[PDB]
Amino acid sequence: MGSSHHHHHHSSGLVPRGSHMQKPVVTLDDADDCSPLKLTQGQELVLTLPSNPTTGFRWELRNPAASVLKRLGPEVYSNSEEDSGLVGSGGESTWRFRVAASGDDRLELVYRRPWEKDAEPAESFSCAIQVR
Repeated sequence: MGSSHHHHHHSSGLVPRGSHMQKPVVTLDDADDCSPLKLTQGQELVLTLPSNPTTGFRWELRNPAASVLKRLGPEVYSNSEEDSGLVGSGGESTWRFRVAASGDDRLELVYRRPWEKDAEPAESFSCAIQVR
C-alpha cells in the first residue's frame, strides 16, 4: 500500500449534520439586532428567552406584532417528554408565532410579573420587524 490519493475525505465532521435550514430566523433572543428584519409569509418564529417560573417575575407580552404576525395558540407547553426540556430551572418561556401577512411592525416584551399592571419591570426587550 502506497496510494495516498489527493484532497481530503470526511472523517472529523466539523460541519452540522444534524440540522436543516429552511426558515430565515424562526427565532429572536438578542436585543441588539433590532434592525428592520425582513420576513416572508410562511415562516415561523419560536422565540426563546431565559426565565425562572420559580420566582414570579416572568416576561410580559406587550407588542406581539399581532398587526402582521399571527399567533398559533396559547398552548406552548409539551405534555410529553422526548428530549427533556429541562436546562436546570424547570419550566421556561416559549412563544410560537407564524407569519401570514406583510407590513411594518415592532415587537415589544418586558420582564415583570404578568399579574401586575404598568409595574416596574427589571429587564426589557424591543426590536423592529418588517415583512414582505
